[PDB]
Amino acid sequence: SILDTYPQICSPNALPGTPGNLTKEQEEALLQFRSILLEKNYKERLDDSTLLRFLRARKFDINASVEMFVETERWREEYGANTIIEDYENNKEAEDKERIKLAKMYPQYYHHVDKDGRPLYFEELGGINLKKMYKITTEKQMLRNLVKEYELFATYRVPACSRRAGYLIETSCTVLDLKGISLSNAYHVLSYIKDVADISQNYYPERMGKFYIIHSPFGFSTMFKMVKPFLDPVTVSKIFILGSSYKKELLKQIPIENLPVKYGGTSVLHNPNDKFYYSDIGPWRDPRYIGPEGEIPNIFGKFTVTS
Repeated sequence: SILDTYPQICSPNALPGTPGNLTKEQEEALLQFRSILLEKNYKERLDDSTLLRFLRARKFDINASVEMFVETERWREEYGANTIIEDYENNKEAEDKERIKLAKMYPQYYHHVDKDGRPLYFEELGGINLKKMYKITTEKQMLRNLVKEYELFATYRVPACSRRAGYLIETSCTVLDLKGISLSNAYHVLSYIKDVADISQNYYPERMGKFYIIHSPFGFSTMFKMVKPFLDPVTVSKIFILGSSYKKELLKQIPIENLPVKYGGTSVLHNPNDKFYYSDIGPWRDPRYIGPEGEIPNIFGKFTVTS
């Protein structure tokens, strides 16, 4: 299997409960957890990385972890997550056309990695015109896009970044740029944010590495109080709302050469005419780190910037 072509143990200096950094009791819980799922006849996604993510999300309470894993398998099957990349590929032409329309208005792109080797993810909400967005896309479509990325993240980005880091990478480093948004719109999209939180927390536990929110307007703390209610304790702890010193905070976690110039870094596209919202640069593009899983599909079609 592909799991054999990249590190399956995290850095020895990663958080507790991660692959290769278990206590005796955690190691035993894992074996018992996998034993129960095997007995229930599950076959897929029973690797240490996956199972430990569920165990951590439930504090190694085995039965509560089994319930969570069982529900996730059902959901993946009913929602179509198990074939989402395949389905996308079978209709690439059309999906890419739709994707390119929203790219400039709602930038979502990966750009290298943080200091621990985690994929560096950026999203800018400032140029979003809700009226125009509802006219060209739907919330369900965007949720689909989210689920597809979780799958792309696991099959392409993780193996590549892990081979480059020399150890298992299970999470990402996300930067949410809120410069230019209206709190008004923020409140208007609460239900969508709630849907994102539910998919993430229920079916993709422990995928959050670092989550920074920069350029948030005054009074964002108020609106965020509306969001915390449906976020789990661990999720909140991974979210950091930065102030005017955000650049110094980002530079502690991200190599300056990987950080875009406008965020305090020195990273520039090889062609200062390409747009960051059409880019997908990272280890998953380096032939030296791409394995039997093959290279990740190009989300922005012919426009996809791979440098």
